[PDB]
Amino acid sequence: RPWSEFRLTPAEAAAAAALAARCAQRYDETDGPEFLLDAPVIAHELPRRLRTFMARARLDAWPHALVVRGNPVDDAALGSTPVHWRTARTPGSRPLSFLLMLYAGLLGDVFGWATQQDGRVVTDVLPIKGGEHTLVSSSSRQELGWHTEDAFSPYRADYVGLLSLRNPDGVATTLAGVPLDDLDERTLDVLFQERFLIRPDDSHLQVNNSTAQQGRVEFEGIAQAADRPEPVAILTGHRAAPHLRVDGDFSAPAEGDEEAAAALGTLRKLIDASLYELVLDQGDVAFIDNRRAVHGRRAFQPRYDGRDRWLKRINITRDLHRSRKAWASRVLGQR
Amino acid sequence: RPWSEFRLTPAEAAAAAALAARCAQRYDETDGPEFLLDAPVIAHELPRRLRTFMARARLDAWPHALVVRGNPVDDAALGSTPVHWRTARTPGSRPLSFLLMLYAGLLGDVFGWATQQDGRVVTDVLPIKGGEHTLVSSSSRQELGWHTEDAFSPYRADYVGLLSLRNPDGVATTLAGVPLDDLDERTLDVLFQERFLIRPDDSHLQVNNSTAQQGRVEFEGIAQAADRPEPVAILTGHRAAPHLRVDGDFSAPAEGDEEAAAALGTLRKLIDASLYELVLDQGDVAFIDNRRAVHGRRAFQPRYDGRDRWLKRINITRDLHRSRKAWASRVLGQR
Ligand SMILES: NC(=[NH2+])NCCC[C@H](N)C(=O)O
Ligand SMILES: NC(=[NH2+])NCCC[C@H](N)C(=O)O
Ligand SMILES: [Fe+2]
Ligand SMILES: [Fe+2]
Repeated sequence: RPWSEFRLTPAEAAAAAALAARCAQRYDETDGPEFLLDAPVIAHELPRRLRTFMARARLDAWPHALVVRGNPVDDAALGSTPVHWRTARTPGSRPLSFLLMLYAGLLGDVFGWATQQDGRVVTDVLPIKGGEHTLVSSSSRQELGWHTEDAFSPYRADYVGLLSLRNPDGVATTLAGVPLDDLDERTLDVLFQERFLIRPDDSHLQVNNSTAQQGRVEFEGIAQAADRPEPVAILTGHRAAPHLRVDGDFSAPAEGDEEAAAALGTLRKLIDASLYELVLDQGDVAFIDNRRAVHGRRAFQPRYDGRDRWLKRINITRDLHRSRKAWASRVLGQR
Repeated sequence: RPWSEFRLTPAEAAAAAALAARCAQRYDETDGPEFLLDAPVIAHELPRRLRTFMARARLDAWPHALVVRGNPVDDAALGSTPVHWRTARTPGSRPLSFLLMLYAGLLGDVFGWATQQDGRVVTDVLPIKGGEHTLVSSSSRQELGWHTEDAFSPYRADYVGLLSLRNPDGVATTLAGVPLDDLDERTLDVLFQERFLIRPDDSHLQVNNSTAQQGRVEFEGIAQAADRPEPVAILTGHRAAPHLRVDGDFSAPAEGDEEAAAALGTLRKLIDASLYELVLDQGDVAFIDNRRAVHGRRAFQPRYDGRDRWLKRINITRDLHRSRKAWASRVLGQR
């Protein structure tokens, strides 16, 4: 498989769950300053075989994601799937939010965005009625097209963490790496040049945040990136193992640059044809390598009956200080 | 103080020492592939108050270094200071090398350079007879001028770790941060521009490595950086908290750029005047923030009697994959 996989034993999974439940008893909130600081050290108490997997697999050269299977979830304890992210911090989902945060702390520094879901660090992926055909993660009937998370931003996550609270119909997450087996050298050369434009996705729009949040100055920086994007490369790093920065629904060539456009159009077709599926069943956790892979989610028919697919999500950076200019409480944004 | 300081209790220090001694009993070498992979997880067993300090202090906005005082060292067990780094992996220093590696694993991914001390990850700082007036860390009578470690390279460490095995005369390490209180806006503007040159320091020269190592192809890349340096900036990141890349003895303006030269000359004088001292006594460990601070070492008169000042040293990155293009066994270099 193109990702690295780990399966908890039932005893390991129970121990991790018990640690998260203890955290939920001892801290008021996952995003509070106290748990943000303490979670990386508390995670040292997770099952050792899991800590070994996370410490080693992050350093491997090849995986598109790190996948951990087998966390127990009881639908009766979890409760119904919220109708909106605003009300999605339910008591039934609270221990599992702490659990995701603990796993994330083994990989890096967690953070959020002032412009996304009210600046929350642990965010929610669930279908919002009336928002089926949008470009944000609360879509359903329209596929979420492949993209680098927050491609517009130099401060985008290194890893995107996902914990599947429920997914009864097995809706697939989509992934693709760099199609290096099919990129000719000239096309590769062009993709490494600063000849492309990449704008903020719709999740950072004020209409996708609560009222009283539309006044955050960080939305100004989002407007600047959408109205005046600066040219950037799509590929960076080692030509034999490039890092990837692209959004299928927001990337464009520089104005009038037809050679850049040809390279991007070629890349689109290669990624479309190599896109593959990862199904996060209930209790599965994935950390997607946001430099090696683009990701999306298949179209699906929402239920709106209380048992819709529901993920918790978290952004992770290897170095919080890389985003110093955007520090707005572990919440990023710029004027 | 401009750095963040932690002092082990005697019991904490004994526990950390016992963990390192166990590591030395169970692994053949500090730089072996096995201990390189295992050390970050073994470090989870270090005293919890120290793990809390390392997890929190790395995320603070201000410190130039993280300093840990109080590791016991017995000069009789340690043995005499080696006459050269080649023979400096003595049994008496072996547990303390494991200890430095364990501490380092709390901060990031350790690595070495094919061109420096035979590609070792744990390296040695000690005075080499006849090499008193050099630009490398085995100098003595000539001050080691302030510099960003491996300023020439985009793959330079985020943190430089130092463990003082002995320092009987209290010779000071030197540090300085960005002199932001005195840089006018125009000078700051220029330092943020790609108008400077920075060449590899003498530690990467073949004459400062063993024979049979002069044939490594990685020395080719060092020659390229010294013969054909590309223009770079000295400051990057947030204008209110810039990251720093400069070498007092190897930085230069771009050819004929007199405004760049004025900015660099101004920066030199401000750093000279703000340089301060940190004395690593026997058993003290420091992790210098190589993005916030330049560092050096005061001139001193070497002894050459077996009790000279002696440090173990290690390079740390927050993200090993940033250097993928230079991956040569956790040892970096390029053709
Ligand atoms: N091509 C796209 N749809 N890009 C935007 C992706 C959606 C965004 N990451 C979200 O969480 O809502
Ligand atoms: N200005 C300088 N002396 N630069 C080079 C510093 C010495 C180098 N870091 C070493 O370990 O030997
Ligand atoms: Fe995404
Ligand atoms: Fe140094």
